[PDB]
Amino acid sequence: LPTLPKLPSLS
Amino acid sequence: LSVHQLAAQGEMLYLATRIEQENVINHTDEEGFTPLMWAAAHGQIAVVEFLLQNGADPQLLGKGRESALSLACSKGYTDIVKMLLDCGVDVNEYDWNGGTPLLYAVHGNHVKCVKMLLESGADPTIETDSGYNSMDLAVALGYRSVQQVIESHLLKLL
Repeated sequence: LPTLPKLPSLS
Repeated sequence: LSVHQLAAQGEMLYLATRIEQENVINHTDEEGFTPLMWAAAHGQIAVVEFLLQNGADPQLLGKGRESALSLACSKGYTDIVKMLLDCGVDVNEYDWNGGTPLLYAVHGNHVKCVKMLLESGADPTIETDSGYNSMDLAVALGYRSVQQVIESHLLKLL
C-alpha cells in the first residue's frame, strides 16, 4: 500500500 | 494480479493487455488510489508514461487527498515528477496528513524535486496547520542543500 511519510505536527 | 499491482511492478505487457479487455485505467482501490498512483509510488517511469498516454487522470486524488505528484515527490522520482508537472496538476494542494508535494520533497531530502516544484510554481511560504512552511521544515531537518535552493528562489523573487 503506497504510503506517504508522517510529517511533523506541532501542538 | 490487480491493475494496481501490475502498475506497481512495471509489468508493461499484462498491464497493456488489461486496459484492452476492460475499461479499468482509472479504477480506484479501497484507498482511492489509481494505478497511476501506484506506479508513481514505485518509480515506474515506463508505466507512468504508458498510463498517461492511455487515458489515466493525473488529477485524481486518494481518500486522504493523496496525489500521484506527492507520492512521486516523497520518493524523489524526478522523472515522474516532471511528467506529472507537465500534465498541469496543482502543485500547492494539501492532503489530510497536512503534506504538499514540496513538503514531501523537502522531507525526503530530494533537492532536484524541490528545484523542479519551485520552478513549476510551488510556494515555499505556505504553512501547515502547525505554522511551519517548507523553509522552516528544511531548517528543522538540517537539509542544507534543500534550504539553499529554497532561500535562493525566495531571494530572486524579492
